[PDB]
Amino acid sequence: LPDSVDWREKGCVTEVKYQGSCGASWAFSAVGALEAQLKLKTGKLVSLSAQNLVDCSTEKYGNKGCNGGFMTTAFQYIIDNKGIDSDASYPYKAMDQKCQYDSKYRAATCSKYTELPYGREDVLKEAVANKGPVSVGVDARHPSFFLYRSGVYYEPSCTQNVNHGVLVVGYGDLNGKEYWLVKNSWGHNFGEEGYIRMARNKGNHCGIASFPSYPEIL
Ligand SMILES: Cn1c(=O)n(C2CCN(CCCn3nccc(-c4ccc(Cl)c(CNC(=O)c5ccc(F)cc5)c4)c3=O)CC2)c2cc(Cl)ccc21
Repeated sequence: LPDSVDWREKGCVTEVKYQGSCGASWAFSAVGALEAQLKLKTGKLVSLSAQNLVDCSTEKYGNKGCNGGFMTTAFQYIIDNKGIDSDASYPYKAMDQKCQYDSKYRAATCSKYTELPYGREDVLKEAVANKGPVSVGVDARHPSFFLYRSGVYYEPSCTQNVNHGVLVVGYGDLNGKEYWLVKNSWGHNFGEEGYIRMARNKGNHCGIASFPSYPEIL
């Protein structure tokens, strides 16, 4: 129940990445979540390969690389593959390539994941604070989202149907307006040094709590 959290303060969050024209938000959200679990378990912060997912977690996992995917099935891949690579060994090139996974350069591992219940921002607050950063889908289809610079983001035409993957690294409030602290993979020059604060407890605003999920290492 702590009023506000920020996983950057605990050293569990990597640099803000840049997905470019390639629509791999799902991959970045997934690697982002795990990065923290890797830090909580081993004390090391290393950026995990988003490309490894784009190239290797494909048809079998209902994913289509640069044309979208799911964080849930990405975790499944990492479990099935018994590991993921470091971004340094398998870097991001913003396009669909052949699977080039090398276990020699295995950076981390995943044991299971957990899909949090639909639209429950209270449960999402619990997970974020107790378990760590949570991969979520949101409705980023509107210009206001692209244009976002600062403060608590609220779009009245935003639906609960999610198309874009992001990572909830914290929560809190600004002048009474509650927010979710979301790391976005759209470069450092998006919003607040690559982050966006989005309205919290305003009826699952933009589908933030629609499909939340987090991995775990054991
Ligand atoms: C082929 N295949 C699947 O597609 N799934 C599933 C993959 C995901 N699940 C979970 C449904 C929950 N959910 N519903 C709606 C929207 C999202 C969602 C969450 C985050 C983001 Cl970023 C997005 C956006 N993704 C896309 O727009 C997108 C995804 C894939 C793609 F190819 C193109 C676009 C959606 C979600 O997770 C259902 C079926 C399978 C499951 C099994 Cl056991 C076996 C084969 C499967």
